[PDB]
Amino acid sequence: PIYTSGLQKMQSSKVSMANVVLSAGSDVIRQAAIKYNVVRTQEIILFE
Amino acid sequence: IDAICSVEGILLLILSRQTTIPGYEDELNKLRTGISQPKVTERQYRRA
Repeated sequence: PIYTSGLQKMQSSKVSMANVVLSAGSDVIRQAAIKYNVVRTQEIILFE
Repeated sequence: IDAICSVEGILLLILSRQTTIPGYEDELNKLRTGISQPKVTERQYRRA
């Protein structure tokens, strides 16, 4: 968080109270999932 | 002894690609297209 037009609220080494906070909502922790399909072309042994 | 010799011979015919008979030489390349030399070894030879 920067000031109104000052440098930065982490340079003056002076504490501030009313800066701005991000918030998310109910569910932002949905774990993710992927899936793969496998099929192989050449086996190890072969040929009649 | 002729019987055992003929057995060994006929078996020698369908293996060991490095031998033909004076003539056809092609239906052999029709017959022995099932063995897939050189995956063949003792365990198999004795079974034959």
